Amino acid sequence: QPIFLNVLEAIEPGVVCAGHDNNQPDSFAALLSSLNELGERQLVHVVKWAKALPGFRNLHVDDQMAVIQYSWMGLMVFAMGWRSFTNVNSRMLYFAPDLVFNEYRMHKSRMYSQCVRMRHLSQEFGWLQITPQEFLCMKALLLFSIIPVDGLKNQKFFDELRMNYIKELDRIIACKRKNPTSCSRRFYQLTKLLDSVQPIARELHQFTFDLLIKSHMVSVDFPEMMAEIISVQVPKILSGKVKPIYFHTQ
Ligand SMILES: Cc1ccc(OCCn2c(SCCOc3ccccc3)nc3ccccc32)cc1
Ligand SMILES: C[C@]12CC[C@H]3[C@@H](CCC4=CC(=O)CC[C@@]43C)[C@@H]1CC[C@@H]2O
Repeated sequence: QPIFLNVLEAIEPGVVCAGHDNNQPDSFAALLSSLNELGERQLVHVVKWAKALPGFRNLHVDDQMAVIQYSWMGLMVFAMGWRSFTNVNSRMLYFAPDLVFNEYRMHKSRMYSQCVRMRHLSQEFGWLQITPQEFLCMKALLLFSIIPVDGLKNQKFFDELRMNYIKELDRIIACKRKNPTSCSRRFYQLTKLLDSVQPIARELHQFTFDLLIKSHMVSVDFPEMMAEIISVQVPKILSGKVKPIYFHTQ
């Protein structure tokens, strides 16, 4: 009996509703103000998920908040890619049961090319045959995939933590196979998939940052925590002070 997977599966967040009035015409301001609200709500869930992760309260308290606040985009995109694959066979974007994106909403949001990228990512889940155990490990692993170039308050704890999640992923892959190249292939595949979440998250950091700057001119609302994170933390990523941790060089 695997204690690590039990935990990952126990703490997985439920459904989060976007609060969207689907009875509105699909306007830009309204799709975007709703996505923002989805962001702010999902944040609360990510925090409590992250805090109930194995080894996590180990990290220094400020590092705990830092790594949540750099990594959120990556996490939410990956999950949403999954929700999309499990429900709507990847065909649309399952932001929340009350906020699914069709083509038309992908154009109206004005972030059409990002949505296409998110859709693709979503499809990889099918193409690779990602099991729910792989999904869960990879997603938790994503929490420790982006950090300040000049390290964290307790970087050693962090590096140990991350190493452990990597080895746990290797475990979920390997406790079921036989032939030799099989487990190499697969691990290569997942490290590549995990890597590819980063340029997408980066496109979306740019996007939302831009939006926030021009939100008064455009009637898009940003909730308190989303405002703050996007103006304090995202800029550290955009300017290159915080950076992802790739497995492979691009
Ligand atoms: C809530 C809780 C309880 C016990 C914990 O023990 C730490 C275990 N741990 C760790 S160790 C974190 C490294 O930092 C430390 C902290 C204290 C002493 C030595 C190293 N990495 C893990 C990866 C997967 C699963 C568990 C992992 C962590 C959180
Ligand atoms: C950041 C953002 C609001 C929050 C969105 C984000 C797109 C990706 C995303 C996926 C989710 O499943 C929840 C909300 C988030 C995190 C949106 C892109 C522009 C908008 O400002």
